[PDB]
Amino acid sequence: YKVTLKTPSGEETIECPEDTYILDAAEEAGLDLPYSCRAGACSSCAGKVESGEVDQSDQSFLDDAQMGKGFVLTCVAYPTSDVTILTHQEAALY
Amino acid sequence: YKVTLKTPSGEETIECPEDTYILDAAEEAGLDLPYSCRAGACSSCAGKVESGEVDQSDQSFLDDAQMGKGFVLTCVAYPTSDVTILTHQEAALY
Ligand code: FES
Ligand code: FES
Repeated sequence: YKVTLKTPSGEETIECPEDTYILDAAEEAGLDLPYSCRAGACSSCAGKVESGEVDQSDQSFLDDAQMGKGFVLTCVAYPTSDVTILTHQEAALY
Repeated sequence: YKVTLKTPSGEETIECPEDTYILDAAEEAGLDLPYSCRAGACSSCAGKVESGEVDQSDQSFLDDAQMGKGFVLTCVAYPTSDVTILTHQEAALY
């Protein structure tokens, strides 16, 4: 799928298979998106989904309210469609 | 030295030896601060020094203007005094 990342330094477009995490695809495309635990247990890789859908079932930090609002932990999220994500949204959680 | 980190989720205080990078000390203290390259070549770990001094000689992403304004790449920065850093300042560079 095509993933459109709206990052502080600009928009980036990458290709990410349905069985690859968004963060992993971004790294393979030469981007340096933020992370820490890479295990769905913090909010360092948090973004916000603006279009499309993700599957982030292994995450455990976000509550249902936050996911409901579009928050995504990019280290454990697969795209299930083309997706637009606003990156660097950890602060928006607090 | 004592490092005061002003993070989205609150203030944290950690101890960081003069020969340990701020990010490494933070991780040892159980914090999950953002990073990517861990090599001073991106801005994912960027913060802003509000008090004290750091040595970040191995960094290579920030220009002298940015460092002049207090920006720090925490993955390759040593404290040379007690330091207060505002974390998650990558967006402030762009
Ligand atoms: S890096 Fe910790 S949840 Fe993604
Ligand atoms: S993580 Fe890339 S400069 Fe620190």
